Amino acid sequence: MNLMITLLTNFTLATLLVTIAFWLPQLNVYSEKPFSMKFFLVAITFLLFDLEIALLLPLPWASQTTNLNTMLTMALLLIFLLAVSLAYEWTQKGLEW
Amino acid sequence: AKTLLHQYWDIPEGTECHRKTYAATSIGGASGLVVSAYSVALKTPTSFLEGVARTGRYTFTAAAIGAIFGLTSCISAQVREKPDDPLNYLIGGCAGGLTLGARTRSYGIGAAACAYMGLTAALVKMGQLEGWKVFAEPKV
Amino acid sequence: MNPIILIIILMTVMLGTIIVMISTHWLLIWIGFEMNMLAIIPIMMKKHNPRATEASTKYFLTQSTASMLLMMAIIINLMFSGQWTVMKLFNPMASMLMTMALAMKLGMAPFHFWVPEVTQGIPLSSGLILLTWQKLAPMSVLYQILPSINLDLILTLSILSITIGGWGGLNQTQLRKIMAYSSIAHMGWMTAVLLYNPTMTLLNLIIYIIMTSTMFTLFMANSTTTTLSLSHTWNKAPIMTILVLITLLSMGGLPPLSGFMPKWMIIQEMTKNDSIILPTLMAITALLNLYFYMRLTYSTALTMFPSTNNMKMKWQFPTTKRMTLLPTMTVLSTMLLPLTPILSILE
Amino acid sequence: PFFDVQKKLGVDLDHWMTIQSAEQPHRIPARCHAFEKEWIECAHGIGSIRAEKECKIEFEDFRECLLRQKTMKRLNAIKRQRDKLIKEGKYTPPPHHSG
Amino acid sequence: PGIVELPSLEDLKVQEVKVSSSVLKAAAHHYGAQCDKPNKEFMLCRWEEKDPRRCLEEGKLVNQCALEFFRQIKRHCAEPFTEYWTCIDYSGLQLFRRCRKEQAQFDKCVLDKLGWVRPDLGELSKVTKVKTDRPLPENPYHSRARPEPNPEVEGDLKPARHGSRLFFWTM
Amino acid sequence: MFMINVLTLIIPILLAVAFLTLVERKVLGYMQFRKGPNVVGPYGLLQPIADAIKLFIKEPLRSISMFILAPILALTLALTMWIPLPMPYPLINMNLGVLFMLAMSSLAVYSILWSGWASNSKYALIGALRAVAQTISYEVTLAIILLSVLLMNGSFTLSTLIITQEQVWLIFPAWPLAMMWFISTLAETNRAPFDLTAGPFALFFMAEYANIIMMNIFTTTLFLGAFHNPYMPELYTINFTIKSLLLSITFLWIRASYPRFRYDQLMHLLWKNFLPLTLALCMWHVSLPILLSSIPPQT
Amino acid sequence: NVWAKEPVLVASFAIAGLAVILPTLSPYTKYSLMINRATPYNYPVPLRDDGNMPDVPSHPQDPQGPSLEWLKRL
Amino acid sequence: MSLVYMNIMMAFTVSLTGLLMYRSHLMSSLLCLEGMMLSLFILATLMILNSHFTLASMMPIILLVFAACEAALGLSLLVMVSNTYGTDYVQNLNLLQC
Amino acid sequence: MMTYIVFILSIIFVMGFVGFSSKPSPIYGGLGLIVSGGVGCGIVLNFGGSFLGLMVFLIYLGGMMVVFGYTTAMATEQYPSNKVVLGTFITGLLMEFLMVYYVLKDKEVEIVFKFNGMGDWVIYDTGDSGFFSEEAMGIAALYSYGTWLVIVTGWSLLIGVVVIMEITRGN
Amino acid sequence: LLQAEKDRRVLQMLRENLEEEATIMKDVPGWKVGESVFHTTRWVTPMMGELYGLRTGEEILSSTYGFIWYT
Repeated sequence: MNLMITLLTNFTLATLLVTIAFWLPQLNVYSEKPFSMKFFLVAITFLLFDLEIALLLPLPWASQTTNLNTMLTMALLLIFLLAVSLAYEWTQKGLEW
Repeated sequence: AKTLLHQYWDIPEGTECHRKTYAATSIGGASGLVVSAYSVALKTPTSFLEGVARTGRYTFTAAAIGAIFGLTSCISAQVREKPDDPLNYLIGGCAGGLTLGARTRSYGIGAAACAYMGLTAALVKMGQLEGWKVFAEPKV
Repeated sequence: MNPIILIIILMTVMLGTIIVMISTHWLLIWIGFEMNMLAIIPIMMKKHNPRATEASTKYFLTQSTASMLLMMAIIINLMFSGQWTVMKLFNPMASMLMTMALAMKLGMAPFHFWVPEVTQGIPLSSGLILLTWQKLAPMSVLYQILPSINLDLILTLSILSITIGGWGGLNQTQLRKIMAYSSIAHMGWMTAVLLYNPTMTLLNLIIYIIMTSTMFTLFMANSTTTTLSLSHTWNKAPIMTILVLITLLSMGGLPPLSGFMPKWMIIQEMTKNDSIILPTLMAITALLNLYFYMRLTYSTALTMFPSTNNMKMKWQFPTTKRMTLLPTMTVLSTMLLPLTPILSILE
Repeated sequence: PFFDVQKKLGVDLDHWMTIQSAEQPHRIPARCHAFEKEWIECAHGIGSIRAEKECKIEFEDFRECLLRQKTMKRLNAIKRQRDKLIKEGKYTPPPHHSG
Repeated sequence: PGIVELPSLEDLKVQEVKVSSSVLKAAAHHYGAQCDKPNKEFMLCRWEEKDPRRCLEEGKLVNQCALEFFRQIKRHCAEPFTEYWTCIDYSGLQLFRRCRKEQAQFDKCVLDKLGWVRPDLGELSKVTKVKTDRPLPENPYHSRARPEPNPEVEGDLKPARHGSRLFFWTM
Repeated sequence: MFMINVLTLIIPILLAVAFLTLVERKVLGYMQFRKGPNVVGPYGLLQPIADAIKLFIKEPLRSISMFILAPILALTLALTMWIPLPMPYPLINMNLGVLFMLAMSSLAVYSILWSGWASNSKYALIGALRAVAQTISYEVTLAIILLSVLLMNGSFTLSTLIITQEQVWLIFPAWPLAMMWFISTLAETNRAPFDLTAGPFALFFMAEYANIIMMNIFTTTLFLGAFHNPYMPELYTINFTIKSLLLSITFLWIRASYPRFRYDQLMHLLWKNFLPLTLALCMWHVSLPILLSSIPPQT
Repeated sequence: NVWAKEPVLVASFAIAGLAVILPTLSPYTKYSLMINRATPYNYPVPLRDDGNMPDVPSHPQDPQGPSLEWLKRL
Repeated sequence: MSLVYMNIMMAFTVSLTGLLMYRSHLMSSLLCLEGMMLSLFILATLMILNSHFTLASMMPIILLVFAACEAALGLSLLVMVSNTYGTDYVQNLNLLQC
Repeated sequence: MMTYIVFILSIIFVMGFVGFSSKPSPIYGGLGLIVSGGVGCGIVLNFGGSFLGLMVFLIYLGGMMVVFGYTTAMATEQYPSNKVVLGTFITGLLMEFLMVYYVLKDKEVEIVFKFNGMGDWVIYDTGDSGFFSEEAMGIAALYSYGTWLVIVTGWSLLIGVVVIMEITRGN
Repeated sequence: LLQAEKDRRVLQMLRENLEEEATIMKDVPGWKVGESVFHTTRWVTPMMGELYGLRTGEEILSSTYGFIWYT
């Protein structure tokens, strides 16, 4: 709850900074007066590589176990599949401009 | 639903009159709520007031079916006094069908409603009298 | 697309349904359903019209919410007695949600609103593969989880599926909606037995799959989607007429023909219980869903509709189509009356 | 169906994700380990319906180990009796900060 | 339902080893070295019967061996043992590789004045046999008997009696 | 005392970012032939202070809830993102903190997209959408490279990292991985050569440069530094601060020199040059400890 | 050849191929297996004496059981 | 029954009704599907963490990465729908009439 | 600021789910779902929760709402309220307040269950010697045990990539 | 040693709790005083409400939720 106290203090002080930015000047003086496809490919590309990152990233917590051969095997299989997806969109001229 | 149909069959046949009609109006109001829910959720009647009108009309007709069915059920059971025939409830289902034809204002269609609702009421009383297991045994 | 890419995607449909078949775990079953969805999307929209776009949209929304409701049922099952084994559940509510999720998954009459709409605006290969494998996948799960189901759900969905698949179609002339309504009716027949003896359900599944393959192969004999095209198939070739005749009449369920065998044996192992009102209701509606079959027959197989020239132009050219396996499946799916004791092949 | 390539090749590719009480990697237990061991050893060569009939006691014991339902029921009852007697004022409680 | 068995404070009163974290952590190798020969009796008690309210005697025994151990280290060398654990104390989570000089000083202390060669790696490992007085009991899981055996349907098979015994298709 | 810790963190962020602005302006000035600024007060300190004041008294004008909600998220990230940074004794001993770095960088991407939506249907919002796309194309590279540089460190705890950096620096076992990661820090700070891109401009500007100081402090901790000697942590604090300062001056110094990319050249370069090289260096870092028999002590 | 065309690709496939193949040559994977197996986490359980084993040393000081000595000797 | 589970399942049901009834767009429907996904994730995560169900702790992360790629598929489909029109309304989908 | 902090964060969690399942404009819905994901992360980290909850927070908040708001901003407009939206919010708020009423003022709440609504520190461990986590060796499986599962997972994701490019105009 | 301390302490909590339950429910119908709700009379591990009941806030916060958000 200590970090909740930190989040609360930072949020409240930042809101006070925003209200100093807005409601400070008391001198109320004079009030006066299409999308593309290739944007969308980048987001889903990021999304699927992020999902395979989520699959990869608990690797170093796993490094203390006995079945080292299967670990190294499926780890190389995961990075290889990720690079195969990248090479697939690379050779099928997908993310090009 | 289940508890109030069990209330209806708990009322003997037998003469515990117009509680039978209360239970039958409750059954008809439930069935009218079912079919009215389908008819308002599958149509968009444009607008909400007309939807409430269609639901009230459907529930009123179905409760009228149940009411007049239970009334002539009690009338057969008190006048002719044969408690365990399918014939009285054949007459009862015909009465419910003819009053449905009255509330929809169609005559030959009301006669068809008489025929089919009387045969279904005869089936219900007849199979319940002999004892025919609903929906399943479910054993083998 | 590429042919190698289609090899890979159909391989993944095979792999997804096999993972549904093979695991004793729940997560792999849900992954198999999801991979089935993900790989069956690009088989639809194989052409480039917005018809297939809206069909794929409807299919994705219904398919996705069915998978999510299934995962809800599994997590409720582990809120109660906790293991990931595919056996009897431990909640009426979880089994209730699970049968409803599988009912949205395959298509019952409360949930059948997406099936004709997705099967119309798609090419025929997509419709064939979705019908065969999407009715093949959940029946394995139902076969495994059967001893924990309240009979009111399966019974109500089965009765309602048979009667709505009967009553729909009598206004309909598009052949894909006709075949989808027939799919709803046969899935109701496949469902109504499962709490009594599931061997009949998987046998009816085999028979219906072979019949559907023969049906859509004879609809792929040439590019036809309406009945008047079938009248042109009458005047361009005589053998397609009698083959469509016999396959339609086997979908009808007549005793000297193979499609009667799933009906009658279901009636038998139904009525070795005291169920009589249910067979007579199901069989009167099985009389009902033969009328659209019979008006298709009366249209383009035994009456002779007037045709149009340039069929004269079409007479010069051979039928250079490919058939996956047409005649084998046809005569195996029609003349299979005296092999009724191949019931026991299924154990 | 229920196909058994799972048993024909004989690979435990799925028989570790399955229940509790299997071989956890660092050999740590679950919360109701012995209850699962007793209920499974009650229900091994058992035909799945007499499993309901004749493994009732340990299955209910496992369920009330997992959810801990009646224990929370009894705890709520004791707390509400505590509330009504502190409303009464008898023995302003020496459970807290004393034995 | 069934009543419980809670042995009261009649047996639940032994004076605790009320020393703190860092001193107990820095005294650990000699604590496991000389004593903690009979605490494996306690641990074997605990794993052979997983019902504490049973092993109270050997819990008392390991408590008094720990108390005697600290008495023996208090009367003899060292007083710079106190220097050693206050050296290791304030280093956050206690890396044993921080304080080494006074580790050597305490080593020479204990070896010259009393002995106790420090247990090397991996001597606080290596699964160990020990004896008790009681034999290990059956079903510490208070388990009932087996529910039922399955009557094994076995024996050689006859051919099909009168075929399928369906409506027809005989033989 | 804990709120006093919070105040001693987030009161020098204002002075830190403002004096960072004077430092970068003076440094760019001496990179060119400029003494800018020195006239306005003693060596230009009151000029950033009073200029921040003037920026607070600008009186601007104007969807309003969205326009509220974007810079508040940006600056609360700028506040709440110096928590586990282990200037010797960190504020919160998080068991994992690097994944918290990644999550709050994604929250900064939220901030940029909310500002772009609040910009009210402009060719600027199309450009801000492109900036959101380029900013989101980097957390793949940063997470995977960060994963590899913690792989030689066992745990996510970052105190284990300050243990690992005692013998030699971690810049020597992974220098090209570190080079790619530093280019990704240039990338995440959304400054030169990686550009382009209303109010409150002081708060948004504050968020960007506190994000810069965070990335430089995290760079300095991740790859090099000094030894944590207890009962005098200020020595480590001084040496860490000097190295982080030199790295931040180098960071602005590399910004002082090169023209900015093309957007499609930026994407082309990112994917087709960093991303296979990340995967190859990362699989080599996976197979490295099994071929040196040195897996770190995951406790 | 392709060394001027996409050189970062060539270096990537080179370090990838050595990262795949290179675990086949090692005097150290057995050392990795011994380290990662012989680190105790849980409690080393006791057991009943009367199996009459010429192993399982009754004293933790006693080196009659299988242990490690190559650790301190690197 | 660990009363946080009560209103988690309640909010699940409300998320499911949000997936079902919707009147203007489809992205909001897909977003409520994502919220339902979050509900399943949270419920399974709290259960497996309560039970010390340490061996099969794969369930919440694998559940969310799979239903994540499901949502990605839904995004691509809605982009194709919005690209063959100007908008993404529930309306202008009434073609292929029944 | 009491015992029921997990319960209060659960209440705010249900508030956020009602906030976007009251059918607002979809970018407001994305805002409410960001709120919901943050407070669900708070709930799971209250159960500790150290690894998996803040883990998939990256994937859920760090990977999904950004793409949803991306596509929502670029595709359609709704460029400048209705009684149905605020009425759904009224009904959700009323059912939430009714649940608060029946929890806090009664014994138990049963829709079709048995919820004992009280201090949910139960259930919890009695401080065992875990020394890593549950989540640590938990997700530090999938590699010594997960042969089949991560293979079919990565295979499904590769098929997901090729499906996406096909739909968005393969090749 | 710590294990034996933990065992003595949890038995002490159970003994205190059952004595105070015997007082606090002295005139209620039903309520057998020592109900193991589980039929199998064995050792079962308590669930921190069986241990840390009747404490009102402080020590239950430091015990149930102490490690979970310490620092």
